[PDB]
Amino acid sequence: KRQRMVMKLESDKTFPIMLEGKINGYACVVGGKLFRPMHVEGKIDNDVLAALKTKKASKYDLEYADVPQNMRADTFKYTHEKPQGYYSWHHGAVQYENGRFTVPKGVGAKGDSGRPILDNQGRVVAIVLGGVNEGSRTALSVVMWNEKGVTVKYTPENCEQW
Amino acid sequence: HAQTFTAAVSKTAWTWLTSLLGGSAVIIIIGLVLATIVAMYVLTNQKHN
Repeated sequence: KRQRMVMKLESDKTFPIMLEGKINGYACVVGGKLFRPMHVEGKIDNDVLAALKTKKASKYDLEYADVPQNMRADTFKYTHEKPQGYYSWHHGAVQYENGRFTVPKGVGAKGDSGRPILDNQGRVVAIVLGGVNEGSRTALSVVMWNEKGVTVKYTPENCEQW
Repeated sequence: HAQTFTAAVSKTAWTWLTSLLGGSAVIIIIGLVLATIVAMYVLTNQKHN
């Protein structure tokens, strides 16, 4: 499964945020428009996409920009059906319970911001922005969207920017 | 020649100036209340889920 998830993430145009030769994060295109975590500095690893001017959203520490329709051709597919269970992402699985996403300890660190969370159908259900040490596991700070289109950001108390 | 301080008023024009001084204060109080209400609505919409 993880192999297929990585293949889908690579085939879909996704590009890390390079700064001085260091990967400081990741950015992806979902719903035909690019999003980028505002706290991560640098430029997208795509000259064509870098030409797009982004807009800032301080409240969520996220940025967004318009993507040309011809490049909107193949982007991430979002869904609002988020039942309890387990999902998959770049660094393995993620447990969803009580409305929160949690992963085993030692998974995720500074520079992983921007990795989306995929369901069994390969649809995006959340975007990982950070995390905080949670003993045997760690809880990720993510943003998810309900069927009504409301943006909700779940941030654990004293969450670290990962 | 008492010349009370509040004697140079002109009722109508005085009320006009009252609307010019403090009327904008009422306007900005209403605006503050509306901004607080909008902020509370945004917070409620975010926390709703």
